[PDB]
Amino acid sequence: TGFHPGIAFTVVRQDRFATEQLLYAERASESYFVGQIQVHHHDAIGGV
Amino acid sequence: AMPFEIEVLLPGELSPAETSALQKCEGKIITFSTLRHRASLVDIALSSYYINGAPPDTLSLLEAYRMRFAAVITRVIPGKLLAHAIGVGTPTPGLFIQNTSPVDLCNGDYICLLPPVFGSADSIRLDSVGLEIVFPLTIPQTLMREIIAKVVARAVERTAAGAQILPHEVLRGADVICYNGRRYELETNLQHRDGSDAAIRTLVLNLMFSINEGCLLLLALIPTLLRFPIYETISSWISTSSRLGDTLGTRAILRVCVFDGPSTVHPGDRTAVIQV
Amino acid sequence: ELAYVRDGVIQFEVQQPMIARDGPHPVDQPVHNYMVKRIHKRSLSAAF
Amino acid sequence: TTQLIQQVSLTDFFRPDIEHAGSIVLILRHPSDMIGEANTLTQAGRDPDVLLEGLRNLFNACTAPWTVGEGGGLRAYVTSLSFIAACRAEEYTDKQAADANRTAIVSAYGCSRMETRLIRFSECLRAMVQCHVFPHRFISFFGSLLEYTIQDNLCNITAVAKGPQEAARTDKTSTRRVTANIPACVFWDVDKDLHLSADGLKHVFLVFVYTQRRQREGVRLHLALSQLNEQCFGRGIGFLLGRIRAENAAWGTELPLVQLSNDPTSPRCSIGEITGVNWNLARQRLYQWTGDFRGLPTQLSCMYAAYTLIGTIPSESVRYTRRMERFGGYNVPTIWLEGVVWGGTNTWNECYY
Repeated sequence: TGFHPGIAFTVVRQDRFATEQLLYAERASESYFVGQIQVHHHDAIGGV
Repeated sequence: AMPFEIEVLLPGELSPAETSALQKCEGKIITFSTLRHRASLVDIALSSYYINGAPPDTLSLLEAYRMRFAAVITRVIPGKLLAHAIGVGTPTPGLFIQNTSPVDLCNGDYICLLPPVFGSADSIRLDSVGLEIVFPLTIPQTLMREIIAKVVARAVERTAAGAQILPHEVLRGADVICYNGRRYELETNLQHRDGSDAAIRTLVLNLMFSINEGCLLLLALIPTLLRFPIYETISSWISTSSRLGDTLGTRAILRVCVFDGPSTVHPGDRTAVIQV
Repeated sequence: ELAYVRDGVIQFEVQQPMIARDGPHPVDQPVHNYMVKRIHKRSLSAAF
Repeated sequence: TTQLIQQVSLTDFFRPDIEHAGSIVLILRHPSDMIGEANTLTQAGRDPDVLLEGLRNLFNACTAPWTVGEGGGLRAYVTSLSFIAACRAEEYTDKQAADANRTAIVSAYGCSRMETRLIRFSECLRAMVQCHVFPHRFISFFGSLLEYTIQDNLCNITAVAKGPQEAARTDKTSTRRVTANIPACVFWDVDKDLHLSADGLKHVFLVFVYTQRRQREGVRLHLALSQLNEQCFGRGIGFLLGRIRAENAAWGTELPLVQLSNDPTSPRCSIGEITGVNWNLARQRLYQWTGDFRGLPTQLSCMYAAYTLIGTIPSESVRYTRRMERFGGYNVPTIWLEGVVWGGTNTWNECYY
């Protein structure tokens, strides 16, 4: 009805934006080991 | 060892609509009376189940899905049908099956055939040769008893016409089948009071005449529990009940194994299976 | 013989690469697209 | 060869990074299906809402309480034998192994509402029996744990579903193979109790044991290892469970026709004599027979066990080993079967007589 009950509120909402990131990496800033490929098969709808 | 492949050579003169219909009716299950490497289109057809010159009822179909050999329809080409056996020992490697049932198959369920007891069946009509083909349902083994016990009971209250039991009750209603977190209402938002009961009434009769004689032979033998040969009756009760029960108590034939895919097979959805 | 053809059709067939990953996704498989198009029919006229 | 099965699930009642490989994994039917079966199968004068409350209280502190409904797609699909054993760790005769396993899984798990998770699951299992929604309809054998991968709260499991257990090859830490194993409390070899104990092939059963008195329900499940086949194992169970049978048969549920026909002087009405006017004056001419079969022992009130067959051990002599080995932070006695070949068909047999 438009009656102020002596109380006030502080609203809070959290939004979301899509950005474009810009990354920089130093030379040899990561070591990396690679293993060996291995194959496995298991039947499915129509074939192997 | 090799699979058991069956070659159903389709005739010509099939309408281009019926060929596209058959192009989608693969993964479904068919049965043969005898298992041979080259079948014909009249061994799959509904006319094979005619018992006394008349189409079969639910009881005859339950008795038939036991004595016949099942087979899954694999790839279909414009010329023929190719189907692999199920029960016999075979290495069938691809063996996918589509779900023709108003429930969802979870990964790991066991599957057993059931004739179309409720409502209607999905049948492909080939009016160019004059024969149709009905496909069994693929329901999980857990509901295989609740479904039949709920479609046979419901058909007894409708027999209780004549003030034998109150037909005015709405206290108990909505006989549903809850599975995988979904409620399948059984009345199917319409009234199939006729057509469905007339195709099940023989099973209902054989169960009435067998439960009614169980709670009376016992009372005749032991009167304190609460010219009419008695031993012949003891014999003819067990002989009938034990011969009617195995028809109902069926076992599973496939199992839903699923890699790389979703865990639930919706109604009208494909999935891979293995042989029990 | 343009006035003897019912409809002429050209075809396409494109492929798309994939990226290997790990985690919650299912493993990927290569996709193959097949397409068809159809030629229109027009006309020109002039008179003296 | 073997047959592998794979299933994604949550990690609430199962943590694959802790359970041993080769462990027996169970699957769970959707919870919203128990409500329907409880609304109809419940006996008279017994509230079918105790199950509903004990169910909505279990899942209220298990994971995100939202998306426990119908069509989410992610759900707490699987459990282990150890979890379902430790939630009822006061009903096994070996209290030492039962309590060891229980205190192992209470601490090694998240410990964030984990004690409550074990208590409320037990309350739900208890409440499932007074509503006659028996657990063996909603829990079933999935496979033996072989290979897993996990994320935050999300797991992906591979198990051996059918075929010899030692033929599956994995990337287990020490060796590329794995054998089946179970907690020592759920183990139950029926042949040593029945004095058969012979050398030969065996079966591996999954037997539930219900015990229902009013407000005193108790549910435990064992792993049986017997010589008796699927048909003749209920006898061996009934002879070992002779007390629960009689207790449930009584505390659970809480006509001279052959003589009247031997004389044509008794009142009767032939079938051709049943017409319109004969209706009202028929149900009184004959012999009266009042009474009812209400309030009597039924199959769901006298049931005390339910078991499946899940695999066999086809050796000349079953060699099983009982060793104490840890779930990481705690020691717990396990049992190491050798050479089990998983089977199935998931056919439960109820025992009421």
